[PDB]
Amino acid sequence: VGGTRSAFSNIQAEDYDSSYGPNLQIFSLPGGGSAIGYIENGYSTTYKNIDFGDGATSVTARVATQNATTIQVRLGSPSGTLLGTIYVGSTGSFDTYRDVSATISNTAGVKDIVLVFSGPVNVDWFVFSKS
Ligand SMILES: OC[C@H]1O[C@@H](O[C@H]2[C@H](O)[C@@H](O)[C@H](O)O[C@@H]2CO)[C@H](O)[C@@H](O)[C@@H]1O
Ligand SMILES: [Ca+2]
Repeated sequence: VGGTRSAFSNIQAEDYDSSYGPNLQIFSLPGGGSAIGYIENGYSTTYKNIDFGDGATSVTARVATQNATTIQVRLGSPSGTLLGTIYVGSTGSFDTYRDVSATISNTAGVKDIVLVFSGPVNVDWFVFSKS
């Protein structure tokens, strides 16, 4: 119960262990579950102890936004190694969620992962895979 979280099953974005974001909020979604939002440039959320097993090279995030932005995936801290960058084009509405993917450098073992935001976006969940 509450064991190590797999990188290969959805990680809920609201399930962060630490963050920088004075106005960042968790809120309920109409279709069930929750998202993080009220995000601004330089905000971040950190997810401890994610088990990448013997490696992942892709990330997918379920996101909503009205203006193009990016989400950096970093190792350990907001200033740690940049694993990859998710390019989030508009989904037309902060309430319309779509899946966007990106390549990451091969990440293996149990790792702390940080999402670093460049601008407004709502995030439901994210997950990793081997390309
Ligand atoms: O409308 C919900 C949506 O708001 C987003 O922030 C808006 C904010 O509502 C608006 O009052 C302000 O002027 O602009 C910001 C930035 O676009 C927020 O980022 C979303 O999380 C939220 O879903
Ligand atoms: Ca969620």
